[PDB]
Amino acid sequence: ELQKLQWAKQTTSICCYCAVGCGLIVHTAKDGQGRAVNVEGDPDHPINEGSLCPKGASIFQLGENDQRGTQPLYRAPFSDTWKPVTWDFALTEIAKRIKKTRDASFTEKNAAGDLVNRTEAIASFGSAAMDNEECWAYGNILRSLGLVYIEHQARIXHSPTVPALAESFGRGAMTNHWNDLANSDCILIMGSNAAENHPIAFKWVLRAKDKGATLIHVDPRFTRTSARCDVYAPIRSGADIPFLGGLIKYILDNKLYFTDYVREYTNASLIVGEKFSFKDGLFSGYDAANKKYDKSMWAFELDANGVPKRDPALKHPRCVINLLKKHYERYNLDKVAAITGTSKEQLQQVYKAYAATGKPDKAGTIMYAMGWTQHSVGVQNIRAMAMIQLLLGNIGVAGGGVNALRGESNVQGSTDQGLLAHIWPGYNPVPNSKAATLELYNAATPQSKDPMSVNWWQNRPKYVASYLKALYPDEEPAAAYDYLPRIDAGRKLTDYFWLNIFEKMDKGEFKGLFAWGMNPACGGANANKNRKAMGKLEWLVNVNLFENETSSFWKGPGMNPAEIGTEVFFLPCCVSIEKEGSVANSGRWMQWRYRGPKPYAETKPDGDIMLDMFKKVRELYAKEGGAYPAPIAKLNIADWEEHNEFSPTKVAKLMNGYFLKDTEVGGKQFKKGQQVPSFAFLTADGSTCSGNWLHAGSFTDAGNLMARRDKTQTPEQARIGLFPNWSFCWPVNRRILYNRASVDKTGKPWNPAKAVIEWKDGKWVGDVVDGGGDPGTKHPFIMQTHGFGALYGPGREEGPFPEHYEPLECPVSKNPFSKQLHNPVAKAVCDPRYPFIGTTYRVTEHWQTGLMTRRCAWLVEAEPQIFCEISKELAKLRGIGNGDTVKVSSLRGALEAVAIVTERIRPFKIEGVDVHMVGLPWHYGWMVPKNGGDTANLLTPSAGDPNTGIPETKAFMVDVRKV
Amino acid sequence: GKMFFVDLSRCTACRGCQIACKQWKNLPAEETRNTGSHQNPPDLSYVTLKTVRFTEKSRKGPGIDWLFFPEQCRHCVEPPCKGQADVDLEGAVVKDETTGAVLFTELTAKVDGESVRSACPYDIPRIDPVTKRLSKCDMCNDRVQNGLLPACVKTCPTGTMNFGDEQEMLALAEKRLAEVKKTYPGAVLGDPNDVRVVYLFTRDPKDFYEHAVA
Ligand SMILES: Nc1nc2c(c(=O)[nH]1)N[C@H]1C(S)=C(S)[C@@H](COP(=O)(O)OP(=O)(O)OC[C@H]3O[C@@H](n4cnc5c(=O)[nH]c(N)nc54)[C@H](O)[C@@H]3O)O[C@H]1N2
Ligand SMILES: Nc1nc2c(c(=O)[nH]1)N[C@H]1C(S)=C(S)[C@@H](COP(=O)(O)OP(=O)(O)OC[C@H]3O[C@@H](n4cnc5c(=O)[nH]c(N)nc54)[C@H](O)[C@@H]3O)O[C@H]1N2
Ligand code: SF4
Ligand code: SF4
Ligand code: SF4
Ligand code: SF4
Ligand SMILES: [S]
Ligand SMILES: [W+6]
Repeated sequence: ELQKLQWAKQTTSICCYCAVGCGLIVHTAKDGQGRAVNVEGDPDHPINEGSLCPKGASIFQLGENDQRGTQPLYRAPFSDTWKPVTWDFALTEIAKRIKKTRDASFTEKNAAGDLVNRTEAIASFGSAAMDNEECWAYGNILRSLGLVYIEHQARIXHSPTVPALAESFGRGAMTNHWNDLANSDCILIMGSNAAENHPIAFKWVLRAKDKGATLIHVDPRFTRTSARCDVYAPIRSGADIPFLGGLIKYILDNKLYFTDYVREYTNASLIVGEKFSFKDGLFSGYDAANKKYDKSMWAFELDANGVPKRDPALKHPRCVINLLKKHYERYNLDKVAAITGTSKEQLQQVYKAYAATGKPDKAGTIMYAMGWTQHSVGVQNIRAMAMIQLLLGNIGVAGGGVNALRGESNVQGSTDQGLLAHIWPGYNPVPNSKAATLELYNAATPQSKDPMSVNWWQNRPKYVASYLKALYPDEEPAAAYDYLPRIDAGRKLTDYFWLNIFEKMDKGEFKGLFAWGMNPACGGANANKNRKAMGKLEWLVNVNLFENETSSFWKGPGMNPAEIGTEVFFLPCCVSIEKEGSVANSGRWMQWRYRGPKPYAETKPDGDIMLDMFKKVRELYAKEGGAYPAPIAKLNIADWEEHNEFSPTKVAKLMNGYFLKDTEVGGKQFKKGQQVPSFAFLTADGSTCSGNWLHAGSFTDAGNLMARRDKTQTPEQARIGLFPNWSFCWPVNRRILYNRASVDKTGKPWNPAKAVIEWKDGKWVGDVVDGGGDPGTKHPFIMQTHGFGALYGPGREEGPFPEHYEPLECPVSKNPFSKQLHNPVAKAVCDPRYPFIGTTYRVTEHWQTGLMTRRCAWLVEAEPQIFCEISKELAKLRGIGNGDTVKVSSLRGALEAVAIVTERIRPFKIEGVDVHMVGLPWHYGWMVPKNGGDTANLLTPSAGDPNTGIPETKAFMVDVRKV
Repeated sequence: GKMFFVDLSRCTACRGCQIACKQWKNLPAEETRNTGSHQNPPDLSYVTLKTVRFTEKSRKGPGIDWLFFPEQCRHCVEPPCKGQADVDLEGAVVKDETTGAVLFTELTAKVDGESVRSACPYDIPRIDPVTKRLSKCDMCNDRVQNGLLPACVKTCPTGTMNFGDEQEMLALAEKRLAEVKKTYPGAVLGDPNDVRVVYLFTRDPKDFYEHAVA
């Protein structure tokens, strides 16, 4: 036996960092009673098989950390010190602040006279770091209190993906999962540094390589990912659409598209209206006044019944495929080579290697994360990847898909629970002021007359009803609908988002902020503005693991505590391994994990902090009364707790949903109190509840499916690593989305050697088929109105086809593809004192703002200081030696870092000019460690765009000087 | 006995191995600075049994050959460290017969530390300024005897780190050397007949580190 582990109890957990979702085994002293003694990998976990990157490996030093918050703290207005307080105090005095701010600021009707029932005086940030049950419960707490400004991490990295893939495939999620990477014949890694930022992903990427796959990295920088790829193709910042456009044209020129897949399963055959056109960088219906498009001009030619007309022959010159051929004609190798900075030889090599996966029995996958989509055309970048994957027949298949790598361990789940301004849980939109009744809300659901189109979003009413019945089970959904707040249909959707919250805060238009499991003082672009803007809050609530640059902004650099009147409540929460619950990984795997050690000191799980805090407000209204009390009073928080504390188990079961009476549905009998088997058995009449329709099937009468640790697989499942009995994924355990596209019309897979589903005598075999019905009877994209994979996507703001508009301003004056330079539906100074393109990115060893990893000696050991990576060219220009201290400055601020002179950074040729790029990690902050440096967001602009509301943290102008 | 196969053609330099080694033995962190490299700690020490060394090499075309070397004791079949230390006290350094682990005992506080380092052709041994104890990779001999993989081998996500019976690991090294050669035609196994940590180098081992081979 091993003395260290000998007397410790062994529990399983899931890594609290990135969205790979690696398994841990935790060892806790005193047979579970005491502290953790060891944390390492779960050797039985199918994703990581016991392997951990340094972030996962060091989780012991995260949990058992002497710098962790021990009890609630209080900073009094204008004070320069923390006063330790009790929970009883913190949660009461917080509950008083909420109720006061609400009572005073709560308006029942907007200027237009439409019912809204909301406060715009309180904003919430966070978080993808909470359990799925905490994120849901938190979202509903804030919405009962009538908040609309509810945002988190997803807005920055995740928000561009959802519209792009939703438009293209019908859903916003990663199409496949991590294990599936091993089945790919070519892996294109672009806008991702996966070897550093999803490191266990590279277990499966290199098993793709072991079996003959080509690994391609397309990145402005040579990274640790680049070190292990067959092909490194250097691309200059923002030249991605040119790169992908040239690939689309290459695929069509050389006839490498999967013809049958394209004809049957994409919208290639659909006839676009005569109103659609494209000239010199502009589509038809362009309004120069409002810088918007009239998208009705892009509509399909509809048949007698209102169904889009199809020409299966693909001849009609207004066939999507023919308009597609016309549009990408301009993206020739010479033009694309020139703008990307990638040589014509190496472009051909990458196109040849990747477009070869157009073979029916070859699968190509694309991995991307955040790096490349931090501008107004991020959505069109992903759309270009969706369209390539549709042409080659890579969507639905094993080793295929669009692998949109999620960031945080539960950013998938936190988004699924609607912790963004525009979505309730289950991605049902937050109603606007003009959706005055529940019927009107349900009327906005589009329909299809096509008898081969499932059009599953038709069931929205069942989900919205079931959701209102989970919050307000004693009320009719139609009545319950009036309790929750609404946004102005007048205003811009981005007016309720991340960037505008800082802009509003800086204009003192917020009383209170919840910074719940986030570090906005380092995470927010243009930190100086944000740190100042926080001083214009009355009260601030930081729930976190450690004191940090947000909690303690008032005593930050060049801040005088005396002058700052912000009342701050710091609440210390328990670490992942100190609580039970579920997180959804990038693959939609909803994984259950268990407590190992008891919460450290007087720290609580987030669910207990928010439930107690709400319970205080609830009783505060029962005592005093005040503004519209029905939503707070009537909210069903009794189904959230057992034994006077937050119950992950019970919340999970509510989110799944159960029958509220004896119910006949789907030709099956169900008794009151029974768990809903799946979202197929939800109802609009109020018979059923379900906090999240996507969760319907996660926790059935059969038990907690998320908690299954069962590696049982049929041969066909084992051949591609579905692991359908390991945990559970939405929707209803469909591991690979659009899998109906992986077979012909007879139900035979395109690649039998790597089948996802297969029609074998009467049944689909392998994965859970994504859409019921016999082979050849239904269009494979069930969440799409028309049922097809969208090459042409007229729902997008920028146009139905991706088109290169320059996301760079300063170094560019000529679009070589049109007379339209910048995004015509989206001001930068470009001061010549700042001539270099600054960029921010991650190293393997640190996490986010480094609030967590700057507290871990071993991660600080490996990466102790903010650095600045520069080419040998810029080094000799600025007279900067490797390791020399440097000043990096912009219009927004400046900082010092250690120079790393490397050939891994190169100058870009932009309009026959050497433009030097300089690289910074945003993992640093003034709080810790000593000589660590501060956030790289001192330099970044807080200017976004009115569509995405995302700041440009990846290409911003800076100067770098020796010290 | 037991053997490591380190296929350096799969290393992402994630440094999972470096952190996992310290987490298992609960070793303290060094005081480090950035001096224009990601590499840290710079060298092995009393408290660091393994550091990942980063080397950038020029190549015509875009990018570089980025060389990653997770350094540990080689656990040599005929340890120069033992032979040296046995002139002072036969016991300070012992070879475990079942695993093949070369282990430094507490009696290394008696022997000459600087002299046992010099005897080492890989420059592995490190002295405690206080104790005068020699410390290095102990092979996770603890875990191996109890049927667990070494901490650095378990944590490794790329398949760079392999561990097992020396017959099986020799077989894997020869097989993998053949396959890797197809892309890196100058790939060589580090001192296959002398050491129990067989590194597969993609090129001249001296590029990875000056003491990468005896
Ligand atoms: N180690 C570590 N891993 C993490 C995180 C962390 O903090 N540390 N955070 C997690 C989170 S929340 C997220 S959202 C993900 C993000 O994961 P990634 O998106 O991989 O993160 P970055 O390293 O910021 O950016 C990825 C790459 O984009 C490249 N890039 C920059 N500009 C362009 C461009 O114009 N085009 C292209 N094609 N590439 C470009 C950069 O050079 C960089 O190598 O990582 C997650 N995983
Ligand atoms: N320049 C630049 N800026 C960026 C980025 C970039 O690439 N470049 N990336 C952007 C992106 S994609 C993201 S995701 C944001 C992230 O920005 P933030 O989310 O603000 O980052 P952190 O707060 O450092 O990391 C997550 C937080 O989760 C907390 N946490 C961990 N476990 C728990 C728990 O159980 N409960 C609670 N309540 N909290 C917990 C940690 O203490 C930590 O504070 O930063 C953005 N900012
Ligand atoms: S950070 Fe991501 S890759 Fe690393 S151990 Fe955690 S889940 Fe696995
Ligand atoms: S050997 Fe494995 S764990 Fe160590 S740095 Fe290389 S890939 Fe990471
Ligand atoms: S075998 Fe054990 S002691 Fe040696 S480097 Fe690996 S983890 Fe450290
Ligand atoms: S590598 Fe050096 S310290 Fe390790 S066994 Fe060989 S001679 Fe001794
Ligand atoms: S994230
Ligand atoms: W993120």
